[PDB]
Amino acid sequence: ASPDWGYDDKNGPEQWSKLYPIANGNNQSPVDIKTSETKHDTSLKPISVSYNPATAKEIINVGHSFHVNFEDNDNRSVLKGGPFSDSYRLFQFHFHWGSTNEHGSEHTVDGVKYSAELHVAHWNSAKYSSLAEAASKADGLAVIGVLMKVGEANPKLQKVLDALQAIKTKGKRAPFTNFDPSTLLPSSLDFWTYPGSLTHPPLYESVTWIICKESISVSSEQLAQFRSLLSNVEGDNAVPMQHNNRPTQPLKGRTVRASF
Ligand SMILES: CC(=O)/N=c1\sc(S(N)(=O)=O)nn1C
Ligand SMILES: [Zn+2]
Repeated sequence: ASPDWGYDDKNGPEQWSKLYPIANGNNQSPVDIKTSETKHDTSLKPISVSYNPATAKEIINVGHSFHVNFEDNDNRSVLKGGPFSDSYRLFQFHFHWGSTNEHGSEHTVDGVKYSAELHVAHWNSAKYSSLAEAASKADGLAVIGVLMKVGEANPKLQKVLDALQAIKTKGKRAPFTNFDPSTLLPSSLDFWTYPGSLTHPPLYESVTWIICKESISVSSEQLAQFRSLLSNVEGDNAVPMQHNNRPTQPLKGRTVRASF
């Protein structure tokens, strides 16, 4: 239980349950969003993101992916509105991609898989005292997912792509400062929401998902750069981060609410 899970045949998503029984839970993520079955909730408020760029701290290779971490000792960068009554503190953003540029997202819409997906995660600092605590509670986290569709290159990604040079292998880290992740969100913030979980181990069912209706672009060459990062530690044989997406999971009676 100290660790070893992956995205390969051997320790991949279809095997995770032998180690983490919650993989077969009732609130697993991601899911397929059937637009004809969502329900308009008039109580939903517009989402309000207020991030401080000086809160950007570092970028690190974690082997299965890379994370962009933020200082979360204060409420300098918060997520408000939507379905929530309390403020959520920003802590990180990361991406998910596939082995092909066409299909790599986690969530799907009407049975359609996007190229990639951006996740902006927050934790309930109004209720818990640390991310470690919140991480396992039902109302513990809030993640904004933004679907990515291959086409024209997205210049808003450049600073992230540039930083990838310094964290080529697992365990490498570098300072990553003065950046506001809201610059990556689509122009409209109409969304879908549903209760779910972390999409990789530990798979806790502690996330309130916010999926933006509108997608963002990325070219195939930008994606190729994600796919060029290595999962091995410095000095060993090269093993590229080919994919890190989980298949969609049974909805099991949950409701996907729409803000429109
Ligand atoms: C604590 C935490 O943020 N964990 C993560 S965030 C995450 S995700 N992909 O955003 O659902 N998956 N996991 C394992
Ligand atoms: Zn994620």
